[PDB]
Amino acid sequence: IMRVASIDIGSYSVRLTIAQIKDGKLSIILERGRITSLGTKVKETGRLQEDRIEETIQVLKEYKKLIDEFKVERMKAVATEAIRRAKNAEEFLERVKREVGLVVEVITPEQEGRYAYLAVAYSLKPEGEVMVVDQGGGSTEYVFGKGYKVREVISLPIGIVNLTETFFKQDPPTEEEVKRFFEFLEKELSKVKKPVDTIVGLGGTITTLAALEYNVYPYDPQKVHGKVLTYGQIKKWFDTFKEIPSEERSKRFRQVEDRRAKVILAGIGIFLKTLEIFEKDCLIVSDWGLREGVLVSEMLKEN
Ligand SMILES: [Cl-]
Repeated sequence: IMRVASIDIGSYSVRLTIAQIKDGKLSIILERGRITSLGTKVKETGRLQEDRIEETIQVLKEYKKLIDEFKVERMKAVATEAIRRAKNAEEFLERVKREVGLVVEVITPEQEGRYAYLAVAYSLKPEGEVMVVDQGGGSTEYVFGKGYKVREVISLPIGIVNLTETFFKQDPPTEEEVKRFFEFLEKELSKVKKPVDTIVGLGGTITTLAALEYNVYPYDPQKVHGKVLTYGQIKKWFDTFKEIPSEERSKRFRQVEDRRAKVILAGIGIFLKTLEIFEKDCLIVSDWGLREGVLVSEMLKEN
C-alpha cells in the first residue's frame, strides 16, 4: 500500500490530492482546496502580491504536513504558466522550496495537456485515435493520442472569462454578440481540425453540463465520470442559457454556481463549436484531469 500526492498551484486556488495505490489501482483518499488568489493584480502590476504569496505559502505548509502525515512516497507540485507573467515568479518559487520543502515546476500548456491525457487514458481508456479537450484556467488544450501514448498537444488561449468579456458586452448577450462569438471559434478551431475517433471533454463547464443533463446534485463524480453528451444535448443547454440573464441561470439550475453563471455560456459554446468542427456527434465526459494525471505519472514512476 503506497501513496502519491499532487499539488496544483493556480491563479485562484491551491489544490492537494493524495491517492493510494492498492491492489494495483489508483484511488483518491484525500483532497483539499484553498482559495488564495495568487494571480491578483498580476496584470496591472506585473507582480505577485505579497499578501497572496504569504497565504499561498501558509496553505502549502499545511498540505506538506498532510503529505508527511500520510507518509507519501512520491509527490509532485505544479503551477500554471500564468505565474510567468509576474517578474517575481522565481522568487516566489524559491521561497516555496526553502520554506515548505516543495520544488514547484511551472508547467507549460503542453505539459498540462499531457498530464490531463494521462488521467483520461487511465480512467476511461478511450478507443482508437483519441482527442482530449480540456477547457479551464484561461485556455483549452486539444490533445491527440492512441492509448497511453500522447501524439500532440495544441493549446488555444481562449479563456471563457476572456471570451465573455470580449464578445458578450450584454447579459445575456445579443444575437450578434453570440454570432461574432461563434465566428471567432470557427476561425480558431477550424485550424486545429484532425481525424479522431473518440472525444473526451474535461473541465468545469463540461462536468457541469453533464450534471445539468443528468440531474446530478449535489455534484457526484461517480454520476458524471464516463457520461456521454451528444451535440444535441449540449446545444439544448446552450439555447436554454443564452435566453436568460446569468443570475437566472444559477437561480433556476442549482448545478450552476453563481461564480460560473455568466462565463459558462462561452464555455458551452467552445464544446459545441468543437464537435461541429471535428464532425463528431458526441463526447465522453471525464471528471479526471491535470491533478489526477500528475498522480498517474507519479504512480507509474513508482511501480
Ligand atoms: Cl477557461
